[PDB]
Amino acid sequence: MLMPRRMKYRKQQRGRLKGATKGGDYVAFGDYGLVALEPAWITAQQIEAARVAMVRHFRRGGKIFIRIFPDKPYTKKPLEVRMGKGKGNVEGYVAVVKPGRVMFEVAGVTEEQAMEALRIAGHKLPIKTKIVRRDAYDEAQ
Amino acid sequence: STRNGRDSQAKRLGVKRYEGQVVRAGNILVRQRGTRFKPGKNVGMGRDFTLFALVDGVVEFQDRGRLGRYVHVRPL
Amino acid sequence: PRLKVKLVKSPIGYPKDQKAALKALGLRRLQQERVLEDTPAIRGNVEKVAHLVRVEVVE
Amino acid sequence: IVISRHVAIPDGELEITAIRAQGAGGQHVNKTSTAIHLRFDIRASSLPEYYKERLLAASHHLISSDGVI
Amino acid sequence: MEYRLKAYYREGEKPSALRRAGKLPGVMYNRHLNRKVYVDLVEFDKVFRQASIHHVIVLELPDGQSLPTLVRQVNLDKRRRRPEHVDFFVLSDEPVEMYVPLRFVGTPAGVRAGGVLQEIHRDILVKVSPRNIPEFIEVDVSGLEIGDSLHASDLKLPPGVELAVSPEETIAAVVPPEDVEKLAEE
Amino acid sequence: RLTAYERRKFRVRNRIKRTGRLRLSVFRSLKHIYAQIIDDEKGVTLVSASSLALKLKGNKTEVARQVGRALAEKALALGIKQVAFDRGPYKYHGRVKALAEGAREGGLEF
RNA sequence: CUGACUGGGGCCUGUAGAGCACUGAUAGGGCUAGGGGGCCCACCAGCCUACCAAACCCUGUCAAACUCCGAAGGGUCCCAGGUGGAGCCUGGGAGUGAGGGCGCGAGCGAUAACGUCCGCGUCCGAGCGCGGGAACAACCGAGACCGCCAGCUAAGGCCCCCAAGUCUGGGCUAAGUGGUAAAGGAUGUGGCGCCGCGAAGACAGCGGUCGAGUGGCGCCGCGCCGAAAAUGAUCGGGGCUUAAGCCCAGCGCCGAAGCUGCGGGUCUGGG
RNA sequence: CGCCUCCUAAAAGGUAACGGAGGCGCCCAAAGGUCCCCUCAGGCGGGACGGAAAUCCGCCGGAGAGCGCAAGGGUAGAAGG
RNA sequence: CGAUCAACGGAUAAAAGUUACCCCGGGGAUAACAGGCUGAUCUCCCCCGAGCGUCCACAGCGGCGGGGAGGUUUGGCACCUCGAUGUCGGCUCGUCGCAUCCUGGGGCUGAAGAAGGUCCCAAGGGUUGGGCUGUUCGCCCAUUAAAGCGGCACGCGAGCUG
RNA sequence: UCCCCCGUGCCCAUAGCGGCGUGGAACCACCCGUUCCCAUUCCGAACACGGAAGUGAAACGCGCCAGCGCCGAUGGUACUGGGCGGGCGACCGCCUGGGAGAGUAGGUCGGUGCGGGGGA
Ligand SMILES: [Mg+2]
Ligand SMILES: [Mg+2]
Ligand SMILES: [Mg+2]
Ligand SMILES: [Mg+2]
Ligand SMILES: [Mg+2]
Ligand SMILES: [Mg+2]
Ligand SMILES: [Mg+2]
Ligand SMILES: [Mg+2]
Ligand SMILES: [Mg+2]
Ligand SMILES: [Mg+2]
Ligand SMILES: [Mg+2]
Ligand SMILES: [Mg+2]
Ligand SMILES: [Mg+2]
Ligand SMILES: [Mg+2]
Ligand SMILES: [Mg+2]
Ligand SMILES: [Mg+2]
Ligand SMILES: [Mg+2]
Ligand SMILES: [Mg+2]
Ligand SMILES: [Mg+2]
Ligand SMILES: [Mg+2]
Ligand SMILES: [Mg+2]
Ligand SMILES: [Mg+2]
Ligand SMILES: [Mg+2]
Ligand SMILES: [Mg+2]
Ligand SMILES: [Mg+2]
Ligand SMILES: [Mg+2]
Ligand SMILES: [Mg+2]
Ligand SMILES: [Mg+2]
Ligand SMILES: [Mg+2]
Ligand SMILES: [Mg+2]
Ligand SMILES: [Mg+2]
Ligand SMILES: [Mg+2]
Ligand SMILES: [Mg+2]
Ligand SMILES: [Mg+2]
Ligand SMILES: [Mg+2]
Ligand SMILES: [Mg+2]
Ligand SMILES: [Mg+2]
Ligand SMILES: [Mg+2]
Ligand SMILES: [Mg+2]
Ligand SMILES: [Mg+2]
Ligand SMILES: [Mg+2]
Ligand SMILES: [Mg+2]
Ligand SMILES: [Mg+2]
Ligand SMILES: [Mg+2]
Ligand SMILES: [Mg+2]
Ligand SMILES: [Mg+2]
Ligand SMILES: [Mg+2]
Ligand SMILES: [Mg+2]
Ligand SMILES: [Mg+2]
Ligand SMILES: [Mg+2]
Ligand SMILES: [Mg+2]
Ligand SMILES: [Mg+2]
Ligand SMILES: [Mg+2]
Ligand SMILES: [Mg+2]
Ligand SMILES: [Mg+2]
Ligand SMILES: [Mg+2]
Ligand SMILES: [Mg+2]
Ligand SMILES: [Mg+2]
Ligand SMILES: [Mg+2]
Ligand SMILES: [Mg+2]
Ligand SMILES: [Mg+2]
Ligand SMILES: [Mg+2]
Ligand SMILES: [Mg+2]
Ligand SMILES: [Mg+2]
Ligand SMILES: [Mg+2]
Ligand SMILES: [Mg+2]
Ligand SMILES: [Mg+2]
Ligand SMILES: [Mg+2]
Ligand SMILES: [Mg+2]
Ligand SMILES: [Mg+2]
Ligand SMILES: [Mg+2]
Ligand SMILES: [Mg+2]
Ligand SMILES: [Mg+2]
Ligand SMILES: [Mg+2]
Ligand SMILES: [Mg+2]
Ligand SMILES: [Mg+2]
Ligand SMILES: [Mg+2]
Ligand SMILES: [Mg+2]
Ligand SMILES: [Mg+2]
Ligand SMILES: [Mg+2]
Ligand SMILES: [Mg+2]
Ligand SMILES: [Mg+2]
Ligand SMILES: [Mg+2]
Ligand SMILES: [Mg+2]
Ligand SMILES: [Mg+2]
Ligand SMILES: [Mg+2]
Ligand SMILES: [Mg+2]
Ligand SMILES: [Mg+2]
Ligand SMILES: [Mg+2]
Ligand SMILES: [Mg+2]
Ligand SMILES: [Mg+2]
Ligand SMILES: [Mg+2]
Ligand SMILES: [Mg+2]
Ligand SMILES: [Mg+2]
Ligand SMILES: [Mg+2]
Ligand SMILES: [Mg+2]
Ligand SMILES: [Mg+2]
Ligand SMILES: [Mg+2]
Ligand SMILES: [Mg+2]
Ligand SMILES: [Mg+2]
Ligand SMILES: [Mg+2]
Ligand SMILES: [Mg+2]
Ligand SMILES: [Mg+2]
Ligand SMILES: [Mg+2]
Ligand SMILES: [Mg+2]
Ligand SMILES: [Mg+2]
Ligand SMILES: [Mg+2]
Ligand SMILES: [Mg+2]
Ligand SMILES: [Mg+2]
Ligand SMILES: [Mg+2]
Ligand SMILES: [Mg+2]
Ligand SMILES: [Mg+2]
Ligand SMILES: [Mg+2]
Ligand SMILES: [Mg+2]
Ligand SMILES: [Mg+2]
Ligand SMILES: [Mg+2]
Ligand SMILES: [Mg+2]
Ligand SMILES: [Mg+2]
Ligand SMILES: [Mg+2]
Ligand SMILES: [Mg+2]
Ligand SMILES: [Mg+2]
Ligand SMILES: [Mg+2]
Ligand SMILES: [Mg+2]
Ligand SMILES: [Mg+2]
Ligand SMILES: [Mg+2]
Ligand SMILES: [Mg+2]
Ligand SMILES: [Mg+2]
Ligand SMILES: [Mg+2]
Ligand SMILES: [Mg+2]
Ligand SMILES: [Mg+2]
Ligand SMILES: [Mg+2]
Ligand SMILES: [Mg+2]
Ligand SMILES: [Mg+2]
Ligand SMILES: [Mg+2]
Ligand SMILES: [Mg+2]
Ligand SMILES: [Mg+2]
Ligand SMILES: [Mg+2]
Ligand SMILES: [Mg+2]
Ligand SMILES: [Mg+2]
Ligand SMILES: [Mg+2]
Ligand SMILES: [Mg+2]
Ligand SMILES: [Mg+2]
Ligand SMILES: [Mg+2]
Ligand SMILES: [Mg+2]
Ligand SMILES: [Mg+2]
Ligand SMILES: [Mg+2]
Ligand SMILES: [Mg+2]
Ligand SMILES: [Mg+2]
Ligand SMILES: [Mg+2]
Ligand SMILES: [Mg+2]
Ligand SMILES: [Mg+2]
Ligand SMILES: [Mg+2]
Ligand SMILES: [Mg+2]
Ligand SMILES: [Mg+2]
Ligand SMILES: [Mg+2]
Ligand SMILES: [Mg+2]
Ligand SMILES: [Mg+2]
Ligand SMILES: [Mg+2]
Ligand SMILES: [Mg+2]
Ligand SMILES: [Mg+2]
Ligand SMILES: [Mg+2]
Ligand SMILES: [Mg+2]
Ligand SMILES: [Mg+2]
Ligand SMILES: [Mg+2]
Ligand SMILES: [Mg+2]
Ligand SMILES: [Mg+2]
Ligand SMILES: [Mg+2]
Ligand SMILES: [Mg+2]
Ligand SMILES: [Mg+2]
Ligand SMILES: [Mg+2]
Ligand SMILES: [Mg+2]
Ligand SMILES: [Mg+2]
Ligand SMILES: [Mg+2]
Ligand SMILES: [Mg+2]
Ligand SMILES: [Mg+2]
Ligand SMILES: [Mg+2]
Ligand SMILES: [Mg+2]
Ligand SMILES: [Mg+2]
Repeated sequence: MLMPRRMKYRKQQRGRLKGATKGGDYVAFGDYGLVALEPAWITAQQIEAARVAMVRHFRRGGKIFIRIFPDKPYTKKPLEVRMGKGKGNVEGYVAVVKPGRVMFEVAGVTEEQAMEALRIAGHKLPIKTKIVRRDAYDEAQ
Repeated sequence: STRNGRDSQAKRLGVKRYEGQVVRAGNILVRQRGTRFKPGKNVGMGRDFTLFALVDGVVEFQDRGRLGRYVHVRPL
Repeated sequence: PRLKVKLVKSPIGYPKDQKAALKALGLRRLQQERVLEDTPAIRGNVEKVAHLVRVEVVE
Repeated sequence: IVISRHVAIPDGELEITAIRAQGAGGQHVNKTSTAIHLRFDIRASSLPEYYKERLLAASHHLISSDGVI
Repeated sequence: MEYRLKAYYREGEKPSALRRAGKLPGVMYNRHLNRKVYVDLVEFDKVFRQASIHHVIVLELPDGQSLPTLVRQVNLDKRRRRPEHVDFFVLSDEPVEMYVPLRFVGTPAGVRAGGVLQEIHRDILVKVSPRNIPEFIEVDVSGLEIGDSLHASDLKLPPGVELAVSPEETIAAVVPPEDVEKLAEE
Repeated sequence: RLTAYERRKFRVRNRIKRTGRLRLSVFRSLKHIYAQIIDDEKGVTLVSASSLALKLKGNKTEVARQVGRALAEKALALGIKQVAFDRGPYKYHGRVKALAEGAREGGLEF
């Protein structure tokens, strides 16, 4: 419910998550944001569960920006098969998120509403998160 | 259940004598696919693009920028 | 000058090249002290094994 | 989960015991299999109640007395 | 206001060290000048949050010398989200490219319809002389409606203060709201 | 972008400098026709001759065989020997060819 | 004298990182082909769209099989140092061609396995010989020719079991935390920051009287819950609370088959 | 199950798995040697049939075309016509 | 010049099956049992609070998602055991866990009473007799305070059955 | 030695693109012709030959402008050879040596070798 509509390649290898985020570290759209404290794969079905929850908190709202998108294919061998005989099948897609990246922002809504919407949204994510405001530093990047 | 699994014998390409090295007429100095180095002074290219010393001397590499890189053998 | 290089910590479990350095220096036993010309080459090997050595300047 | 044709059935009120394998095949059938499924769907939970009632009074194997499916 | 900040020349000092002490290290420079400095962190900060890259900061150096400056870039640390290091640009008399804030005056009829105002620039790039640094530049967003937009071609301006950017650039928009009835569909 | 002229130029001069003789290079203008022996390893022109310079004459072509014979005479004296005929971007023809044949008579080797 | 290893010097290279100029991916906005829909209208075009949306632009991003860019390192050649159970050359004799753990870089797997498969490295293998780690092939220390009722160290230790400090100064912790775990939750407790409302006397109590401070956030430390498994318990044990715990900073000691002292043996080179 | 290309492969070379992706078992008497000439895709405007695209004209256009075939490397200062 | 000698360094010019009638040499270098490592799968428990519950998020519930525990399921691995670690189920005999079926004590209740629901504390004791099937399991009869779930080599064949 | 122009190289966009602006004495082009040499899958467009009315329109040479393009520090960071600590992990740090990329300041409308014709 977020995936590339086309890929050059169908499955791809796993890689590591060293370091903090290539960038994506400063706010840049809305007023408030959710930043990642820990590295993780974030599954589209999570990213969407997180989105949806806020939109529902707004009930008819401001804007919800989504700044990470799941372009990495997630593979799994079916159950009970042994080792080998190829690489499994793509069961999902994830977004790779190293620490300090801003995953979601909101605008168009009161400070008390972002503090919530971003908080509840946080819980659907599988990692630690900070809520943030626009700074001057985000404005100067 | 794999359509994959092939790959081909590896080709050992690249420069075989570096700048400053002493060669002998006939030495292969570069193994390449197409022209990553043009032959410069005293260096010929063979039907596969391999470059080789035409005379005994010393290799020198030259980077002509837009014109590409060249391998020369400065005779001794 | 000269360097006086004493081997204070065992190379066992360290890489072969650092073992080799220790040899180019000529230090074969723990605690052994060697008195060594201070050239750049000698200093290089003295620095390579620096975590196994105690150095001080001399003559 | 559990993917019945129109509504629901929800998200885990169903009971699947893995019991041992009857008949052919050795110690593995005697032992690691298992690999066999009894299930319990106790007829009053979830469901449209039109399925529940058309399900409850029907005479069928696979559908118990108190049944329970 | 005219914002003033102390500051001090550093040489060998490791920024790790400074940073540890509460001192955000930085450089200052322009065509005639380049010097390694630091400011105090918590002090620098006092200023910057009100100041930013919009208003002139005046560095007071120990030699007594006091130079007027604009902040060029703050290099952030991605992990902490804390300023790592600051570029101080010494203004002189010339004109200079820079970023001037926007007041978006008035309540769009795009909002009040239930919409939301996306400020796509909180500020604008501008060539201008340091005598001319406008405290801001206002925009009427009132006549803006859901779907509508504002391009900086239609930005007001003082004298002068020539724009530096394609007037085809887009400074504001009014987008429709997040909505729950949207959910079932999607 | 390059012009057919600029390429044909390169295309011939390239092949020429590949064989590494002395370069006899020939410019031919609407009025005049000029020639130089060049060593492009040292980046230097050795021996020079022209119509405009030898102030003559002339029938455009017949002028050439002269400025050809001209160059050899001088050239040969300074020790060349042999050399490679750069035809520039010009069909080997006369005036261009009529040089050449000019140089060749005077003893230039090619 | 060439060797590993090192110094300087030249060339080779496309990884880490980063980037988006190429290939693709890609959120939002702009601009704008083409669809879709509403309005007219069949006189054949014209308008509006909070619909779908190509190209392009701006902001913001992603990539093993993308790279405008790119290290640290690595490889090679020269000159130098390097006399080493180095090196090259010709021969004789082998054994091995089931490896294993740990580290780091990846693939596969489920960012599982005392999992598999490669790369660099190490140890075990063959160092189940010695000290530490309660015990324990490969973690820490160290390469055991022999003898000594001698000395100094290593890791680890110095309350007793058990050699050496119930050693000195500062701080935290009240859980026996230490002495096995996560999201999460909390007036546990301590240290630096930020503002608010306060004699314009809310700050709690039942715009009045009380007479002093209160209330909401930040960065950090240590603790609490969250915490259920099957013969009898337990941090190795006893036992420990301004510590025998944790953080910081010293001094001394103890501690191997390491190193020293003394004696001896054999190989080797040299007198 | 042999051969080729790319990745994995840790910036020399080499490097494994029933790891990720594709090709070959032909062909060309011109698709060969040499001499000589010439330069692409694409975009916008123009033009009987003539259209998104036949052929023609202009302007813009470094190479995104082409190079029998897979990929890669090379390449118009030609290896392309 | 004659090779899909393509199993492509190509055993012969010339070649397919079955063995539960089977045998020998070997291997725990390698499967089936059991254990071990793992915990995807399974069982349990929590986070969040959309949303049900006339009204009311939280009596009872818990969309989309998130964190864990256990080591009972099926698996993954192939580490001791192939110069033997007898395999299901019954019987007999137990013993342990607590994630409690009953009995004891409690909080909340959408708890009038009586009965229930849900959670907490608690393992001392208890936890029936039959019909069907080799069964474990399950279905059913009649009861019951209740007819608990697991561990012990899915406890127990030098204790029996078979 | 200096200015100009014509030939050739070297650097390899700081040299490009796009605006203006200048030069014809000389040189170069365009230009006049198509008999002759030589040519067009047709075309004297190009190649080519014989010229010398004209013109610097085109092209070329030399200048100015920073709109694009190209270049680009200092500082800081990322990453890291080597040496060390932390965590059950994914991963997190320290020391020493090396150290980017992007971004900022800024830079740029070329520099130069040899030879020729002219000029001072
Ligand atoms: Mg996952
Ligand atoms: Mg998934
Ligand atoms: Mg969370
Ligand atoms: Mg900005
Ligand atoms: Mg950016
Ligand atoms: Mg195939
Ligand atoms: Mg392979
Ligand atoms: Mg290969
Ligand atoms: Mg290979
Ligand atoms: Mg060679
Ligand atoms: Mg050849
Ligand atoms: Mg050089
Ligand atoms: Mg060690
Ligand atoms: Mg080490
Ligand atoms: Mg080395
Ligand atoms: Mg040395
Ligand atoms: Mg559910
Ligand atoms: Mg049967
Ligand atoms: Mg049978
Ligand atoms: Mg059978
Ligand atoms: Mg701060
Ligand atoms: Mg829209
Ligand atoms: Mg030597
Ligand atoms: Mg050597
Ligand atoms: Mg060296
Ligand atoms: Mg490159
Ligand atoms: Mg990377
Ligand atoms: Mg791109
Ligand atoms: Mg950009
Ligand atoms: Mg593309
Ligand atoms: Mg778009
Ligand atoms: Mg790659
Ligand atoms: Mg890699
Ligand atoms: Mg890459
Ligand atoms: Mg660069
Ligand atoms: Mg380098
Ligand atoms: Mg060699
Ligand atoms: Mg080197
Ligand atoms: Mg030597
Ligand atoms: Mg031999
Ligand atoms: Mg031998
Ligand atoms: Mg023998
Ligand atoms: Mg043998
Ligand atoms: Mg191996
Ligand atoms: Mg080995
Ligand atoms: Mg190993
Ligand atoms: Mg480590
Ligand atoms: Mg893993
Ligand atoms: Mg492992
Ligand atoms: Mg293993
Ligand atoms: Mg062995
Ligand atoms: Mg040992
Ligand atoms: Mg050894
Ligand atoms: Mg033992
Ligand atoms: Mg021990
Ligand atoms: Mg030991
Ligand atoms: Mg072990
Ligand atoms: Mg020994
Ligand atoms: Mg002592
Ligand atoms: Mg110690
Ligand atoms: Mg102590
Ligand atoms: Mg004692
Ligand atoms: Mg004391
Ligand atoms: Mg104390
Ligand atoms: Mg407790
Ligand atoms: Mg305890
Ligand atoms: Mg405890
Ligand atoms: Mg916690
Ligand atoms: Mg928390
Ligand atoms: Mg406190
Ligand atoms: Mg606290
Ligand atoms: Mg304070
Ligand atoms: Mg008060
Ligand atoms: Mg606890
Ligand atoms: Mg309990
Ligand atoms: Mg201490
Ligand atoms: Mg000894
Ligand atoms: Mg002795
Ligand atoms: Mg010996
Ligand atoms: Mg002798
Ligand atoms: Mg390689
Ligand atoms: Mg490598
Ligand atoms: Mg061909
Ligand atoms: Mg075209
Ligand atoms: Mg057209
Ligand atoms: Mg028309
Ligand atoms: Mg038409
Ligand atoms: Mg057409
Ligand atoms: Mg055309
Ligand atoms: Mg191409
Ligand atoms: Mg490539
Ligand atoms: Mg051709
Ligand atoms: Mg044959
Ligand atoms: Mg065959
Ligand atoms: Mg095949
Ligand atoms: Mg074979
Ligand atoms: Mg065969
Ligand atoms: Mg074979
Ligand atoms: Mg072979
Ligand atoms: Mg045969
Ligand atoms: Mg048979
Ligand atoms: Mg048999
Ligand atoms: Mg039979
Ligand atoms: Mg059989
Ligand atoms: Mg028989
Ligand atoms: Mg028989
Ligand atoms: Mg047998
Ligand atoms: Mg085997
Ligand atoms: Mg068993
Ligand atoms: Mg098993
Ligand atoms: Mg066993
Ligand atoms: Mg577990
Ligand atoms: Mg829990
Ligand atoms: Mg209620
Ligand atoms: Mg309701
Ligand atoms: Mg759930
Ligand atoms: Mg989980
Ligand atoms: Mg789970
Ligand atoms: Mg678990
Ligand atoms: Mg078990
Ligand atoms: Mg198992
Ligand atoms: Mg085994
Ligand atoms: Mg194995
Ligand atoms: Mg066995
Ligand atoms: Mg036995
Ligand atoms: Mg036995
Ligand atoms: Mg038996
Ligand atoms: Mg029975
Ligand atoms: Mg309990
Ligand atoms: Mg429960
Ligand atoms: Mg009770
Ligand atoms: Mg009572
Ligand atoms: Mg109750
Ligand atoms: Mg009520
Ligand atoms: Mg009652
Ligand atoms: Mg009990
Ligand atoms: Mg009991
Ligand atoms: Mg009981
Ligand atoms: Mg019963
Ligand atoms: Mg019974
Ligand atoms: Mg009967
Ligand atoms: Mg029966
Ligand atoms: Mg059954
Ligand atoms: Mg029962
Ligand atoms: Mg039992
Ligand atoms: Mg079992
Ligand atoms: Mg049993
Ligand atoms: Mg049982
Ligand atoms: Mg039995
Ligand atoms: Mg027995
Ligand atoms: Mg019988
Ligand atoms: Mg030159
Ligand atoms: Mg460039
Ligand atoms: Mg030039
Ligand atoms: Mg003019
Ligand atoms: Mg004139
Ligand atoms: Mg005139
Ligand atoms: Mg022309
Ligand atoms: Mg002009
Ligand atoms: Mg010209
Ligand atoms: Mg510019
Ligand atoms: Mg730059
Ligand atoms: Mg630096
Ligand atoms: Mg490092
Ligand atoms: Mg590091
Ligand atoms: Mg290294
Ligand atoms: Mg390292
Ligand atoms: Mg650990
Ligand atoms: Mg680090
Ligand atoms: Mg460093
Ligand atoms: Mg440094
Ligand atoms: Mg730097
Ligand atoms: Mg840079
Ligand atoms: Mg600039
Ligand atoms: Mg300029
Ligand atoms: Mg320029
Ligand atoms: Mg020039
Ligand atoms: Mg003159």
